[PDB]
Amino acid sequence: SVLAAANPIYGRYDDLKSPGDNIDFQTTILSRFDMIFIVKDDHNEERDISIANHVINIHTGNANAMQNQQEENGSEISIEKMKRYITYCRLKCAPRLSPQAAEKLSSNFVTIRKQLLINELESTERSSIPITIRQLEAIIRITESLAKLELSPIAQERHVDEAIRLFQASTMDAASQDPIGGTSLSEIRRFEQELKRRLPIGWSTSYQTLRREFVDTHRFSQLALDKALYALEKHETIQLRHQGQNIYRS
Amino acid sequence: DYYLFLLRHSSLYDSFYYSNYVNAKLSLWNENGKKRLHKMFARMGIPLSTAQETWLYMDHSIKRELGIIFDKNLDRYGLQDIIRDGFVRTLGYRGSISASEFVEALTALLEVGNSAQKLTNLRKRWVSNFWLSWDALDDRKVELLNRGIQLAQDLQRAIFNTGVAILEKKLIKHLRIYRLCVLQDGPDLDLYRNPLTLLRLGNWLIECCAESEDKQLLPMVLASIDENTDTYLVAGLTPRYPRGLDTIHTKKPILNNFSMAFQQITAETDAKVRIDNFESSIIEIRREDLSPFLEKLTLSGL
Repeated sequence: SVLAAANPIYGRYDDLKSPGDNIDFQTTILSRFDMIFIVKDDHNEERDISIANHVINIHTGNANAMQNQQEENGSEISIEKMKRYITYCRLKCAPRLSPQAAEKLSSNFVTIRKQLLINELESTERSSIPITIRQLEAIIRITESLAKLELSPIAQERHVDEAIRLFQASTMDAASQDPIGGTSLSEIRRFEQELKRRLPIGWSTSYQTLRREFVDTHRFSQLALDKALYALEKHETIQLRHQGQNIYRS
Repeated sequence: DYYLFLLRHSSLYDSFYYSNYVNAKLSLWNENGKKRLHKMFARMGIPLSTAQETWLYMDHSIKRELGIIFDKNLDRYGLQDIIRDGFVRTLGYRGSISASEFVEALTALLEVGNSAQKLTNLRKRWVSNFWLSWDALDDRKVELLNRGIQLAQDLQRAIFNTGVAILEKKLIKHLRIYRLCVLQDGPDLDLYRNPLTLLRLGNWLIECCAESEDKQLLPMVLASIDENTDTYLVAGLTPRYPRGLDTIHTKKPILNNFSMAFQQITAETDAKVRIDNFESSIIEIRREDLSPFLEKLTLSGL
């Protein structure tokens, strides 16, 4: 098994730049890998306070005590016992799938393939991270490895759901992250004037009525949703509440 | 036998290094002590690499002539009070154990093994440790004694590491009547919730203080912190004469008035203490209540 560490071009990911030219790996090499994690740095000062406290405590003056308690209350195990356990599990168990799990895997693969096609059709360029049959095999192997932890002869839905969650994380973090990459913008200005003109601060309108009127005009349905969620992302004066029906203007 | 720390179970170098009497007499907490120890070893003639081996594999000839080596070399450094007579027990092919080593193993196994609710949990842990130590007595168990010996080594290492820091920091405040030191902050302070461990630390500190040129015999007060309970554990310690003293100045052993002082202060002032330990000189006091109390003890007739 290969565990590789790499840095994107220009150091930091530079999210404002397109995802296509932040990674220099070809399509062929990325296909063999099946868990691509993009760890980005963030600043909110609460995680920063937590990390600063963690490192300051982990300085050897204090940690040498606390970790000991982790082996006294049974919250963690030592490294050599883990090595013995992993070699034992590798020698003994080899799980297998079930038809319900196979159906769930097939449905999930079709869903992600269709979502990839939608993102490619909107973006109008080839995706820098592909989805192929290798990914289906990868998810199958993840489910089997999860079932291998408990020495279960048969893999069931309890492991498949967690494997699907892990794949969803590793997919939505890297491949389907900002596919738009930032009719053109002439409509974008045209819409934003109409909402200010027709919808004052503090009032609200139904989603269906706005969609109806703007499909009746030249706007159509596809253009509305994208900048609707954009203005929501701006969050300066547009808020969602009460499911996807109440368009509140903050 | 000698006043040495686990001589037959640790290397001779560590045996000299961790011995309380040797530490007091040679000041091993700074570098001059280590230089004097190396001079000692070189003049005795044991190689530094040889002296750092297990007592089992240590050279047979030197093990045989160690008595003569000590007799001829210890006089200059003034450690001729380290040699004494002790009891050794041997059973078949198991090995040899001395009374001092066995009691240190027992003490350490008592120390380490395995608000009000947490105090009760600590007390039940202590009684469980007592039962495990009791079980360790019989001759049919030796994995319950090797573990005790290794734990004794670890605890002595920790005590030495804390005492050297205390002596560096000079936390021992010299008042007019009694010395005082408080372990406000540091590493591994959770170990000192045990009164017997605190007494061990205080014994080492009082030996170090006695082995000095000061001509004042003053009681010592030692306190610790238990951040979970926010309480100070205060233990009063009696002064001790040097071990190398005649019997004429031993008309009466030094008494302990700390129990009387604590009971009088608590009966005349509504302090938030808990005096329940069988040792009448050990009390638990509040973090906010320590100081006023202290001044009271300063102003009360001891």
